[PDB]
Amino acid sequence: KWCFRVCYRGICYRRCR
Repeated sequence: KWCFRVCYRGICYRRCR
């Protein structure tokens, strides 16, 4: 896929890339 708005541990990645 491409867009993946998810967080990891203590970082939230809103970017689609």
